[PDB]
Amino acid sequence: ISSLEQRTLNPDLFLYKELVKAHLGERAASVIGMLVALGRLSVRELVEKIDGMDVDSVKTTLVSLTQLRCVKYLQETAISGKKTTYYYYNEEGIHILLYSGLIIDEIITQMRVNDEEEHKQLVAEIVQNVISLGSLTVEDYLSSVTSDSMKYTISSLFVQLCEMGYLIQISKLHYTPIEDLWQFLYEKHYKNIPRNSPLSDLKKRSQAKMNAKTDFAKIINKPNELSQILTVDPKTSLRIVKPTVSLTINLDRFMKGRRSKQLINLAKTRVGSVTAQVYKIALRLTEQKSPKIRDPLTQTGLLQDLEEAKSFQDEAELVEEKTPGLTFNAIDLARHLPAELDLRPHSASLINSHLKILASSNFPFLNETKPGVYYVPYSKLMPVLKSSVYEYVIASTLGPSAMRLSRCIRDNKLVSEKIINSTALMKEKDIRSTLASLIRYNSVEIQEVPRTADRSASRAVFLFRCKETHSYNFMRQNLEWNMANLLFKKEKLKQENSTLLKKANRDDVKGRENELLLPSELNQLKMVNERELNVFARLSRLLSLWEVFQM
Amino acid sequence: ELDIEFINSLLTIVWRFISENTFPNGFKNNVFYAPNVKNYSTTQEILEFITAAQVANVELTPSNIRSLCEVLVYDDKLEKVTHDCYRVTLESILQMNKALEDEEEFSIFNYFKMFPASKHDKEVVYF
Repeated sequence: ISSLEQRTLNPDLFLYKELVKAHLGERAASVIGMLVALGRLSVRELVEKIDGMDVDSVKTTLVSLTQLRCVKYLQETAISGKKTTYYYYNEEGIHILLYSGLIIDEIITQMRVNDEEEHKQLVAEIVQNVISLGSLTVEDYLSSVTSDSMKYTISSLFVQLCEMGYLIQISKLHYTPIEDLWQFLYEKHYKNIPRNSPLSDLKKRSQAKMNAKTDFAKIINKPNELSQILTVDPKTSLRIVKPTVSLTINLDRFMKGRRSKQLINLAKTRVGSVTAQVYKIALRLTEQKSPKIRDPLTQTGLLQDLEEAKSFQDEAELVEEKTPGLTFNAIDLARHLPAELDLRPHSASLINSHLKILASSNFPFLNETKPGVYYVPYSKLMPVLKSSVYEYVIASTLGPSAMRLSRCIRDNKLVSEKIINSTALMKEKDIRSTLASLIRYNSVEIQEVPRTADRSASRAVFLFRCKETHSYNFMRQNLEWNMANLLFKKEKLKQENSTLLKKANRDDVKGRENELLLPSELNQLKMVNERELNVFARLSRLLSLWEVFQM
Repeated sequence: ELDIEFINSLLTIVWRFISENTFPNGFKNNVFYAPNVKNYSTTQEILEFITAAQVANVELTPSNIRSLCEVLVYDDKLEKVTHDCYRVTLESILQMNKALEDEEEFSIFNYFKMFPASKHDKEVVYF
């Protein structure tokens, strides 16, 4: 009765096999199950691993998974000359299946600042089939609509929404792995050397590297460059979309807007209540030009040495305060500050009054270079954002006393139990219990001393570290397993009530005032689709906690 | 002194008094000011106040009340400020128990329970 078979699954294999078995069929899950469980795979390798589908029925799925961006392939060859495609998986093609209810209700809430209209029903409908078809142009969607009063309306909001982000065209860089896109680009700048060049080999290595570093950042921003918007007034409507491009959705602008949703939630518990609203519009303006939640240059390798991580932290702190969009003052907020703020009329001097208070808090919300020019730090706040929410998931679940030790161990950072009860104020068996229920998770390690020759625990005192990444990666996937378990029990419940749901779709297409049935099962259907909507409620609640540690 | 459990009560009125310097607490049911008011009070003011509202203990001494409030920067009921001083955080004011927000994690106190259904998730279950 207790799900113990699922306690032994790889929680990303158990997740990714469930985000496609519910949405796609049970054949797409079998393919992408092997791609997670075996890495890179050919087609002639998948037909030897699956054993239950032949060489063409897997090719039915491969041309459909790439439609939904769930496969990030590569078409490369050996030295003999046979071009063998090694299909991979990608997570962001699966996360759009995971965030799929949040993406629609984000673009609804972001498109309430441009038109007071039913676009919250209408722009939700256009984004509903940019995801369910993955890649599409505009005119095939314009082919299905007939009324030009609405056809011009949807074509207007296409270029309006794509103006401020959320949609870019598809490319091969969307379907090629970043670490293999990097090394081929790294080898463009290696064989371009003069033959028998007198440069030393470490400098020969660095000549290939920093030439490719700005070259790698160039290729990523090529879809971020707005060349798709270039269809300028052929008869009217000074900017519209390009028809011949296949227009997809990006996630790096959504997650960036999703990160900004987290930071206003941190601010509501530390720095006032009305001034956090001022903080909300502040980050909402300087939003699209913000750096990503995760540099794709990190996952290309490049951390074999110590200095390139320092080189990454050079440009990471560079962009948060030396970007022409990301430098703002208290003057610019009132241009987009709406009405009904009621900060007791609004004026930029009182804005700078409540912009000063977002500097003096211990959390680096808004530091400043110039006294009017404020900016939000990202390399300094995001490694303390996740440290704050991790302390309260421990506090909510393991009691509030477990929060006390998890910070007392954090600053003292090699503390022992003789020093705990000096710097804590509980009874010692209560200390030795709530610490014991906290080593079971990776929130603390234990640092032993070998007082004797061997590392004996008889006469030895133990010390207590608090590692960041071991405590986080465990909490990252304790949620990710719980996120996947919850969809497993969703799908198992819908599949055992299949003869109800088949009757609920066929006999009563319209006649649901009586169901053309008995009232002894519509109440039973009521407690199915309530739990079927309550499970996605707990999904979105959990997904906000999970996405913190993704950054 | 080998953990009398009376000390759980004395630091609360320490916490209540250091909260009184931030703002008049009748607004929590919400006026705040610029960084020109002194919302904070240094530890060399409460140590006289704890002797002013005296307890029948034996020491009433300084140089450890500065560490007796360090458990309240560990319990996150007050934060440190100006390298030697302390002031009460905003989140600890919310212990007094409107469209409720869409699952803030930081309101751990008001999230309710459920009579036993099957679709719940617990932290331990991945054990």
